[PDB]
Amino acid sequence: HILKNPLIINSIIDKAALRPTDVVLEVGPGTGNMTVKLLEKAKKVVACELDPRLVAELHKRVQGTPVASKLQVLVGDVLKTDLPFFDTCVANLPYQISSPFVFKLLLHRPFFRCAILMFQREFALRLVAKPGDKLYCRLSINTQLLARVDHLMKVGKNNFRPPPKVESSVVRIEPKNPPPPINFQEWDGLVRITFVRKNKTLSAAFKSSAVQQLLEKNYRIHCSVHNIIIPEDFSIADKIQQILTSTGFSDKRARSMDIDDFIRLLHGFNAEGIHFS
Amino acid sequence: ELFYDETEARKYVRNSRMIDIQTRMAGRALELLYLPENKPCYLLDIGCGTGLSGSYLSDEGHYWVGLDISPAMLDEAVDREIEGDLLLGDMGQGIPFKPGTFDGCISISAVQWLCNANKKSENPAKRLYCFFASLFSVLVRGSRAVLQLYPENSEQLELITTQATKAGFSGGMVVDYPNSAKAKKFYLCLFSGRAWVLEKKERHRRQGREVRPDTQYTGRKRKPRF
Amino acid sequence: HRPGPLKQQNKAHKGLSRV
Amino acid sequence: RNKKHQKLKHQKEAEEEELEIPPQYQAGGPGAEYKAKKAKGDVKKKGRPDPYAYIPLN
RNA sequence: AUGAACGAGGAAUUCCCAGUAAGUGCGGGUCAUAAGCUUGCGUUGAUUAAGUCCCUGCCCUUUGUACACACCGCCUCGCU
RNA sequence: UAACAGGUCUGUGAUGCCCUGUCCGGGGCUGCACGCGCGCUACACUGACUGGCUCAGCG
RNA sequence: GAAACCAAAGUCUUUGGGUUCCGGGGGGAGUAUGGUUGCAAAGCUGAAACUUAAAGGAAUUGACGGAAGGGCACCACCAGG
Repeated sequence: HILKNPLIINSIIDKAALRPTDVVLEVGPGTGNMTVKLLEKAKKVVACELDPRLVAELHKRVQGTPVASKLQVLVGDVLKTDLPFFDTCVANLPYQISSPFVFKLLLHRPFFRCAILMFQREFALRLVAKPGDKLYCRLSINTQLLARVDHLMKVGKNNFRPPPKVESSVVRIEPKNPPPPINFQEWDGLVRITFVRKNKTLSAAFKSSAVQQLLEKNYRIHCSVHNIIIPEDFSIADKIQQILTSTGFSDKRARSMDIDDFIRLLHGFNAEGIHFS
Repeated sequence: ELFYDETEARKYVRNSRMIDIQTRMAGRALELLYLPENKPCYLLDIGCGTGLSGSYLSDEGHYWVGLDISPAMLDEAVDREIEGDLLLGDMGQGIPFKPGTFDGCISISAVQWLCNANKKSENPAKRLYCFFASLFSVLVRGSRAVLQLYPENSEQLELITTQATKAGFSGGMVVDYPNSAKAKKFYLCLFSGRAWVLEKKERHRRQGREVRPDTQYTGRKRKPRF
Repeated sequence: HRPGPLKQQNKAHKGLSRV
Repeated sequence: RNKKHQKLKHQKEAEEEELEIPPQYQAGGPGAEYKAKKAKGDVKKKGRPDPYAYIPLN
């Protein structure tokens, strides 16, 4: 899909809040409209493109311009490569790589100022989902934890070529700097356990044998480190059940929990020596 | 290659009309790729032969390398004292140059040759695809290639265009004097990127019933209606 | 053009107070 | 007789290109204003450049 | 009196299965004089094959299933 | 008797239509940069020169 | 019976054996709202404003660039001269 409308591109550039000294990381450069516009509007434009022929097209289009030296092209898959420093990110992203890449943008260091993202309507609405919405998912709670998100403007697909399947949308994202003091591996593991079945209660979510296996591993690690003598008649599931009733989340379901409830649950589980890693 | 022995090379240098016309499509081909003026570029000459197109390229200040398979073409090109360099080889096996090498490519009457299977090991489509992929390899990114031909039918055209669009080249072809016969040339230019009542009266006609004659006043507003 | 009988087309399933 | 031959071979080339197009989309991704009505030939036009015809590749 | 090119000829294809191709000469028509076209004639006399629809051209049978047309989906932005 | 899709012949319709060259002298009848096709000659040693010998047919 | 077809989908303008549920052009829309059941997922009930000239069922059909099966031909091919 190649974005061809100039005025929607201008709206993205304007509401991205560019500066003349900013470094811009661009994903999905397309045919070279917004690339050369960023080159006119930024100090350095880092365009990431896997296909070498698209790189050749972009390099030909920026050739002969005074802004040719300000463009740096990263050839390769953006998911595996190490992203350099940038002040502002802009991206025309495919659906298939949409979700982990955002997490990469959540885990990129050092912190940037802003990122403007093109998404599908399904992904964009799941991204900004409030608790109680049917589109609430792990992406919603994780991105509302680590960052602040705003759904900006609903984009028609006649601006692209070829026009995609579902409608298009624009998302403005910025990480919270400093981030909240929550271990993101721990948070993501706990949320991964709780969203195995989202309409099922946390008690029955923690009755699962795989959950018992992983928590047995982590509790054995904790007892090995801190020299805690495990009783023979110990039941990890009984422990989890009585802590979950001690917290008040036994009868609550995972689709109706906000960030604060998961924070309380993780605080209780970590205070009881249960870790998810 | 065995056409161009000493005899046919001596014929080729001794042909006023052929030299004049090769100069003409050499000039048109050099005009057709938009290389910048006052910038001496680096070009690949394909079907150089005696180097007539190469001589035209050297006349305009550009530097070029010729590629051919006939020894007598390259021998007579040396005998004509050309300025560029020559290489003895076939495009179908691949052009042996690094990526990012040639600022432009000019092929003169050398691309209709690979469209037929002459040996049992040979294959026209795969040889043409290898030729186009090697062109896409050795050309610098953002360059242009002009390829001159006289297609005898559209089978050669469809094979050449499929193998060109399958190797990553973008562009098209332009025909000089398409309606003419003596001046018609093919240049494949590639680069690395009231009606209602009328219908109702017809409906009543197909239903076979009597209808009024169809005249000027068929659909016409009589007067304003209040 | 009108497709023939050999062309596979499946039949659709139809499913204040007065004061 | 030869005029019809020219017309049919031009039509054959055009239809062969138009049938080349769909597999080119699947497996992968003309001088009408320059006609001379009085006789066969090619007459210059003032608004447009020297006669040509561009059919882009897909 | 002189011995130019001509060193077996790169990519359209022409004709052909027995006294045939090819080599080789000889007649008729056109003709106050050409030798160059077409018709035949005789002499020496070969290679491959008794096959095919791969291409071309022609004649059949079926079909409007395949592609295309058609179905449906997807189908420009920016202030007051 | 008959028949003229072969026709012929200075006759009849103010019959329908379209308009209001000979002899004489000389030159030229592919003159040639060429693309488009048929032919002849050879591109040598299974050959060229010279001399001798010995076989036809349609007309 | 509109026809596909039905021994019932018959005994029906020559219109009445008994009785139950249920439709009233296409959408809006199984939506909003209220009630009610459910641990939850959801289930049952269920509009209007407005908008439109159609929506839908059954069957018979010429031509149609083409497509496939065969056959023939040294003015087509294989091997050759």
